[PDB]
Amino acid sequence: STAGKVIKCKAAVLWEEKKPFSIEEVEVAPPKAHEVRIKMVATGICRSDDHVVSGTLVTPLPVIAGHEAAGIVESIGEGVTTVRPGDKVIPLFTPQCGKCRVCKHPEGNFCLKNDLSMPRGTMQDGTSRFTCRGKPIHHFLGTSTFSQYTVVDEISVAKIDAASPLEKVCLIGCGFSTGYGSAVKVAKVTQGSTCAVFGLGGVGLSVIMGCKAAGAARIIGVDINKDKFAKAKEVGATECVNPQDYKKPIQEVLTEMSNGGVDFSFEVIGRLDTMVTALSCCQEAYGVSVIVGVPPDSQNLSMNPMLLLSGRTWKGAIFGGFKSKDSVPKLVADFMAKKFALDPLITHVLPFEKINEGFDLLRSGESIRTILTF
Amino acid sequence: STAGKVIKCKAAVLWEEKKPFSIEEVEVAPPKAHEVRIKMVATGICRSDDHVVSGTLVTPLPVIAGHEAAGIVESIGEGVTTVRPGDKVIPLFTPQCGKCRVCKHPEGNFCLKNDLSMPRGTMQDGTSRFTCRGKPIHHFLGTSTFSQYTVVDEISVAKIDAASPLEKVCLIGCGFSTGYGSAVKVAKVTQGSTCAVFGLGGVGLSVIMGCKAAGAARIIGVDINKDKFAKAKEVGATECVNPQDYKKPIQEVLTEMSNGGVDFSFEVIGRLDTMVTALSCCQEAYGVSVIVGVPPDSQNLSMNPMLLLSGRTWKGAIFGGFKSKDSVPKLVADFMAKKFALDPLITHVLPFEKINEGFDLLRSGESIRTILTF
Ligand SMILES: NC(=O)c1ccc[n+]([C@@H]2O[C@H](COP(=O)([O-])OP(=O)(O)OC[C@H]3O[C@@H](n4cnc5c(N)ncnc54)[C@H](O)[C@@H]3O)[C@@H](O)[C@H]2O)c1
Ligand SMILES: NC(=O)c1ccc[n+]([C@@H]2O[C@H](COP(=O)([O-])OP(=O)(O)OC[C@H]3O[C@@H](n4cnc5c(N)ncnc54)[C@H](O)[C@@H]3O)[C@@H](O)[C@H]2O)c1
Repeated sequence: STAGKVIKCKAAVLWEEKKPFSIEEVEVAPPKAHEVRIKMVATGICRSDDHVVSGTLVTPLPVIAGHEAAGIVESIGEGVTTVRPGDKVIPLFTPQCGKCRVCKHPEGNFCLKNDLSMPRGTMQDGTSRFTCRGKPIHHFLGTSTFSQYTVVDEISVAKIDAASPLEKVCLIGCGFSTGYGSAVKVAKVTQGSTCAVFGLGGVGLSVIMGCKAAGAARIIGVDINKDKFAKAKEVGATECVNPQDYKKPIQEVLTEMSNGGVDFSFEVIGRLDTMVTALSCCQEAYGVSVIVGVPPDSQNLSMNPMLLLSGRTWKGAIFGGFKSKDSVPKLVADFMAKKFALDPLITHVLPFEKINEGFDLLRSGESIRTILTF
Repeated sequence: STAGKVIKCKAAVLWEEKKPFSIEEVEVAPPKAHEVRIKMVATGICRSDDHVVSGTLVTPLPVIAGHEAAGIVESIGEGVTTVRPGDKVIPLFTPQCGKCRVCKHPEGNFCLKNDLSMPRGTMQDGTSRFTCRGKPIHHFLGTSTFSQYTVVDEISVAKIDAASPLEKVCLIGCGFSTGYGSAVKVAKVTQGSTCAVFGLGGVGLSVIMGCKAAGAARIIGVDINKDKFAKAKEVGATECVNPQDYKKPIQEVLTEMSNGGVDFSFEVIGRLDTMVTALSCCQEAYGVSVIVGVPPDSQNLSMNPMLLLSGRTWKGAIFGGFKSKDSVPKLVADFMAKKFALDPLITHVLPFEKINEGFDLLRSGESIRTILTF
């Protein structure tokens, strides 16, 4: 038994930007009141974890990154009521405290307890559960899933089906739910509509799944890597375009293709210029454009407000608009009943020890999701 | 008798930017097929008319401006079926052709036959019905209401109640409908919400009327001219703030006052900086901001897309989102049935000959709407 004791285990520590992860021993403290210690089973490699390495997404270093994962509860702190030792669980990078104005709002999901807007890299109490080489190490979004064991606040974990396959449902912790919800919840795509999806990685493929589920007649995938097109078509794209093949800006191309602009567009990359292009390719009077990609830290975009004055709607969202703790168990149940597929997103499987190879695969263009197993 | 003949009458011509209007004789051609010639009875002075004078809003010069008006049909061209000589009518600066993809959409109103996006200053057939001192003169938004007589395309006129008071219902042609619709149709303000309204002229006052009719609990008016506050409170504002009274940026003040951000905000001025402030002051996870003011020609705003990623919605609209020809007669009928008031908007009534005095009243801060009577 390890309950009440420090655990020594392996983790992937990031000591410096623009360097490989270091796989080495860390010390993981036992959970305090209203905290949960989790044995990790599987974790996905998402572009947002890479953004921590590149300095795109700023959070304090040194850090244990990872936010898309699933595992098994090892122990619970005083007062925990919503999970027990042995339960299967998904960590929630967006918490659901249930008590703030956002949690109480029908449409709100970006709980005020989040660590994303002004990242601190701690537990809710302002302290760390991790030591490495005798030094404190920061958490990431209250999750820190690149470790054999992590500690999370109770508002940042959801219990899931005991029969769930953790090497697949790890993707419900971020990329699948984000893209799917961006289409069906945030945009509210309509039957018979025309959609344009910018970026065909794991998150953009999940947006396509949601647009198909909503009954779109046309789903136009957009990527500068034409090797992404075959899988985009398998999951529902009706056509794909590469901006580098055209002499005109792709907003003009897409306006022509859609006979005056698309109904719904999605930016699923993280670039200023494609956020403005995606806006402008939606129909000027009634179009909707959703920003999903994470922008470069502290950088502003330039746009003409006449794009909005004619009637366009521009919005963004975290985690597909889903209230996290309510939604994750229901999404897992839907997956168990075959309402959506996760296999199309999983291109590579590696042991956790080969994390750096998994990041190489993402950076080269060759992977969608690599799943790491502990 | 004038039917079929050229009419010589008085108009206010703008020969070049940054000059007073010239009140002098013009010649008005008879209506061609599918056109309507109107005897003007009353026209309002809107800030958009002033933006033509200042070069804020680019349209071809020389021009007959004016777009917020009411009059009586003098004659009709071949093929007109929707109005007849003697009818009371309002000019529609946004047409409703009924045949384009925007008119057929349930939520679109910015008809593709409009002359706002790329102004040419003519009738639909690409020609002008006006001459002055032997020179052709441009039309403005297919209306040109600063003239004793104008000619409009059939898609740019609506028939209204024969008993309506034209000196009041002229405001349904632009400023009332726009502000009121921006609240009740575009934002869809909810019962119990907190709203912030930037700019307390005729259009912003009409936004306040709409927020109050929608049941908002709190309506915060924002203006640098404190003389605007008393009337804003009479029509529904619960509090007013002047940015110049505060050491901190007003987005921070309004976030504090609303215990974390407002539900709905409206930019009703036309400035890049207040568009970004208005978006920022709405709650980051579920807030909605609507741009109503007309921006400076060709200028781009700068903003951080993280304002949208957290969950805000940003939109704009023309004419309050109302389909123009369907809506204008219904709004007149609703005024006749006492469903809303127009008198709070009207501070001055002058003969048409005093047009320049009316614009100097607007520019000095001393008026809301001046109504000019022919
Ligand atoms: N809003 C949220 O809650 C949330 C959650 C998930 C991920 N993210 C963000 O979503 C984005 C996508 O994540 P992912 O894991 O799918 O990433 P990814 O890198 O696998 O996919 C991005 C795709 O964009 C393409 N691309 C790059 N530059 C392009 C350009 N100029 N034009 C067109 N295509 C271009 C790439 O070739 C790639 O296929 C990232 O920015 C990530 O940080 C946001
Ligand atoms: N979208 C549409 O269809 C539509 C229709 C109506 C008019 N317009 C636009 O709406 C806007 C308002 O028109 P109006 O006739 O009510 O104008 P107005 O000038 O009477 O009112 C604008 C108000 O803004 C205030 N103001 C100016 N600068 C400010 C600042 N920096 N901060 C705070 N307050 C400030 C003024 O003191 C004034 O009371 C104009 O830009 C006009 O062109 C748009």
